Amino acid sequence: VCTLRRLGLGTAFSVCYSALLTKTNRIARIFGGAREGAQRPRFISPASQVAICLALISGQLL
Amino acid sequence: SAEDKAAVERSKMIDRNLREDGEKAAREVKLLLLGAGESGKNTIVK
Amino acid sequence: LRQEAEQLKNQIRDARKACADATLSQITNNIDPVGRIQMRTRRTLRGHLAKIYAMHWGTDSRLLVSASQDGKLIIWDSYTTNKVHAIPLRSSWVMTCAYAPSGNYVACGGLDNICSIYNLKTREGNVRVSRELAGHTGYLSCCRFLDDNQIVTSSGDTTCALWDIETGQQTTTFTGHTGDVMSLSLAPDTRLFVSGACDASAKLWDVREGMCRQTFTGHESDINAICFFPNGNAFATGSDDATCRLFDLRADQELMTYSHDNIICGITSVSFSKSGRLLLAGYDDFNCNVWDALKADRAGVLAGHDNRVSCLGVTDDGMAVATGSWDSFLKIWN
Amino acid sequence: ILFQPQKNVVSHRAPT
Amino acid sequence: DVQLVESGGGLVQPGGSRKLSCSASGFAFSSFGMHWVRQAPEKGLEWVAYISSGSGTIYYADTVKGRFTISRDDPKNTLFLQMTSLRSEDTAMYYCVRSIYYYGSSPFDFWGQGTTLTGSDIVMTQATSSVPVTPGESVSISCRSSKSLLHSNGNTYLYWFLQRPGQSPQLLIYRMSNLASGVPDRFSGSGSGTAFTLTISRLEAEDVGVYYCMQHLEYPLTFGAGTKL
Amino acid sequence: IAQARKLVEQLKMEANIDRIKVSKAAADLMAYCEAHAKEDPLLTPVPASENP
Amino acid sequence: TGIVETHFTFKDLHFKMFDVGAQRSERKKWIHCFEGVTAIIFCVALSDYDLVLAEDEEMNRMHASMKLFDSICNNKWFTDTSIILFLNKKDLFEEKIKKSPLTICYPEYAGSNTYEEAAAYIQCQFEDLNKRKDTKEIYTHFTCSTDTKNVQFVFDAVTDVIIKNNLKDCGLF
Repeated sequence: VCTLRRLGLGTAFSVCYSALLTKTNRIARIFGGAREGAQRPRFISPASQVAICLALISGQLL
Repeated sequence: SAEDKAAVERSKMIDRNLREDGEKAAREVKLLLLGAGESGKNTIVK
Repeated sequence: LRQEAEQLKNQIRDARKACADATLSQITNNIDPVGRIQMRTRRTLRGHLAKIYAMHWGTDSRLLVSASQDGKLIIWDSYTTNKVHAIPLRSSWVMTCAYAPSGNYVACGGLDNICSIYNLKTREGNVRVSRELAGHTGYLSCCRFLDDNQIVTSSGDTTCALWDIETGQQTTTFTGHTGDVMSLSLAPDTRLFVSGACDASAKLWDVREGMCRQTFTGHESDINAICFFPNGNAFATGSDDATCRLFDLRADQELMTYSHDNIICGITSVSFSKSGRLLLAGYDDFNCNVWDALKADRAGVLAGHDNRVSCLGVTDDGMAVATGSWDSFLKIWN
Repeated sequence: ILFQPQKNVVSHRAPT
Repeated sequence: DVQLVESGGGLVQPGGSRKLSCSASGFAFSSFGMHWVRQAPEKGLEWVAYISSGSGTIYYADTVKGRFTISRDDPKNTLFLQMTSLRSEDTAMYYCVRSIYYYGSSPFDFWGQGTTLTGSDIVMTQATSSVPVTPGESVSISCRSSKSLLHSNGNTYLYWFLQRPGQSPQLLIYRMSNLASGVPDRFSGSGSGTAFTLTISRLEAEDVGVYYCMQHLEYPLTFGAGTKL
Repeated sequence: IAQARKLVEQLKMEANIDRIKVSKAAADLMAYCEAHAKEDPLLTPVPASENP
Repeated sequence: TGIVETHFTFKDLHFKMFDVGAQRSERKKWIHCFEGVTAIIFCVALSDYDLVLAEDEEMNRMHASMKLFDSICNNKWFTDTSIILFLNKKDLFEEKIKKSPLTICYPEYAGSNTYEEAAAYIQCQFEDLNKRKDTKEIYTHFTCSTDTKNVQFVFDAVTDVIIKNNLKDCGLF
C-alpha cells in the first residue's frame, strides 16, 4: 500500500490541475487567433487534447 | 540506392516547401461576390 | 428548317433500330467472369493540401502528375513514392492536367481560360512556362496532348480547339455543339477525341478536318467523363445519372447499360483496362467501382477514400490504377 | 442545467 | 547560357592554404548538387568533395577526410571550399562540377572551366591506356569495375566523359544506356555487371580525346585510369 | 443560319449510316478481350508486380 | 473572360476576394470548386426593387436576385458557410423609397414609405428563405453609395465566423 500512496497523492492533484490548464489554454488560443485568420490552430481537438492532458500528468509520474 | 537516397532528400526538401505554403494559403480569408451584375460590385472592389 | 430535319431525324433512327434488332450484346452470356478482383492496398501517396481533380499517368507508367487547388502541380512516381517536381501553379482554380506522351511537357487549365504549358526537361533545374494559351471564355475543363507539339483541349465555351505550342494559335475550331463540353478522350490512332459534353450527347470529331460524322445520344442528366476502348471499336461514356454505356464505333449505338437499383449517384471518371473486359468507374459514394464489360456484371467494390473520387487513371502497361479523390490522397490499388 | 433550466444560451465572440 | 567559371587556387606554399570560389550563372544553384574534381598534370581526374542541395548532406573523400571543408552560398550563387595544410600532392588543376539527382536526371552534365592550383572503395581499372585511331574507323573502349554496379532497382551507375585538349570534359553517356543532352546519337554504351564497353562509329577529327568512366553505386566516387584516343 | 447549319450537318450522319455493322462490333470487343486476356494483368494476379 | 482574385490587407489580416462571374459556363461545374470559403458576400442594389428587366418584361430586377439568393443558400455545398449581405446605393433607394412605393417590390408591404420602416421590412425578407437557419447566419449591412467604411464591417463579419468555425470542429460549441 505504501508504494502507491506516493503515486496516488501525486497523480490526483496533478490530474485535476492539468485538465484546467488544457481547458484554459484551448480557450485562450482559440480566441487568440485574432492576429491570424481563416486558419485552424493545431493541437486543438477532442482526441489531441486528451493526449496533451496526459503529457503533463506523465511528467509527475517520472 | 545512391541516387535514390538523394532523390528522397530532394523530395523531403520540396515537401517542406508545400507544407510552409499551406499556412500562407490558410492565413488568408476567402470571400465570394454573388448577385446580379451592375448592382454595386464596382463600388466594393475598387 | 426543322421540317426538313424531321425526316432526316427519323431516317437515322430507322437505321439505328435495324442494328439494334440484329444483336442484343447478351447473346453469349458465357464470358466466364473472373469474380473477386479485390485489389486492396500498398499505395498511399500523399503531399497535396487541397482538393484534387486530375491525375494523369505517363507512357512508361512511371511518372504520375496531379493537379490540386493549392496551386502546386506535383509529379509522382508510384515505385519510390517520392516527389520529383513540386512546381508552382499560376492558377489556383484548375480542373485538369495533361502529361506529354514523350514525357517532356505538362499542361494545366482552369477557370482562368489559360492553358499553361511547362517544359520538364530544361537545363536550369527549374521548369518554365512555354507560353500562355488564350482564346476561350469558358474554363479549361479537360486538356490532352495530341502530340509533342500539337495538343487538343476542351473549354467551357462549347469550343474544342487544336493548339500549336510552337507559336500559339487555334488551328481548328469545333464550335458546333450546344451543351457544355466536359471531357475528351484521345485514341491510339491519334485521330479521335470524342467529347463528353454536358447535354448528354457524345459527338465524334476529326483531327485537322472540322466535321461530325456520328453523334451518340441516350443518356439522362449530364455527362462528366468519357473513356475510349483500346482497339478503337468502341468507347465508354460516364453520365451523371448513375449510368454507363458502351458506344460502339461500327454499330454507332448504345449496346449496354450498367446501373444497379440501389445505387444512385453519378460518374466522375471512367477508364478501361488493357483487355477492356474490366471497366472501372467513378461513383460518388466515397469509393470506386469496377464493372465487367464481358459478363455485364459487377466484378467487385473497392473503397478506402475519405472523400469521393474525382479522377481515375489506368497505366499504359496495366497493373496499376490511380484514384484522384477529393481528399489529398492518391492510391494505386494493387 | 438543473436548477434553472430553459436558458441554454452560449454565444461566440459577439461584438454587437 | 550556363557559366560555371571558378576563381581561387593558385600559387601556394606548404603549411599555408587558401580557399576556392566557384560562381554560378544562368541556373538555380540551390537546386543543384556541386562537386569538385582534381586533375594532375600527368594523371587523371579525382574526386574532392560534394555538397548536396540545401547543405543537408555532407560528404568528403578519404584522402581529404577531416582536412577539407565544403560550403555553399545559395543567395550569392557562389560555392566555397576551405583548405588547411596543403601538401605537395595537392598541386593540381581543379574542376567545378554541376549535378542534379532525380528520376531521369543527368548528373555531372556540366563542368566548370577550372582553375590551376600550384580497400572498401570500389577500384576502377581501365586495362587500355592509349589507342591509335583513324578517321572513319570504329573503336571500342572497355571499362571494368571491381564490384558489380547493377543495383536491385534495375539500373546501373556508369558515367562517361571525353577530355578535350585544353578545356573541361563533357558528359557523353550516363547510366550506360542514356545519352546526355547535346550528345549525338552516334555515341553508345553496353555492358553487364562488370564488363562495360563503349562503341564509336565513323571516327571524326574532333573525336580525339581521353575517356574516363566512373561508378556511383554506394558512394566511393573514383575515376578510371583513362584511355587516350 | 442556325437552321441551315443544322440541316447541312444532319446529312453527314445519314451518309455515315451506310457503313454500319450488325454483329461485328460485338464480336470485335469479345475477341480483343479473349486475345489480350494474358496481356492484361488486372484480371489475373501476377507474382512479379512492379508495385509491391 | 475569367475570375479575378484581388488582394487587400487591413488590421494585419490578409484577404483574397475572388471575383467569380465573368464565367458564362454551367458555373455549377465549378460552384463546388469554390468551397472551404469562410464566408460569401452578396451585393444587392436597393434602387432596383422597381426596375424590371426589359428583355424578360416579366421578372423584376430585385425578384431575380431572390431566386439566385435562395439557390445559393439552399444548396448542400454552402451549408457550412456564412452569408454577408451588402446593400448598394441607399441614397437612390432613400430617394425612391417615397418616390416609388415599397409595394413595387413588396406589394404585401403597406407600411409608410418612411426609409427606416421600409429598410426594416426588406432586410427581414432576405433571411426567411433558407429551410434551415440553425447553422446559417446572415450579416446584413447597408454600406454606402461610396462605401467608404464598408471595410470595417467585412473585417468584423469574417472574425465572427472564423471563431465560430474553429469551435464547431473542437466541440466547444
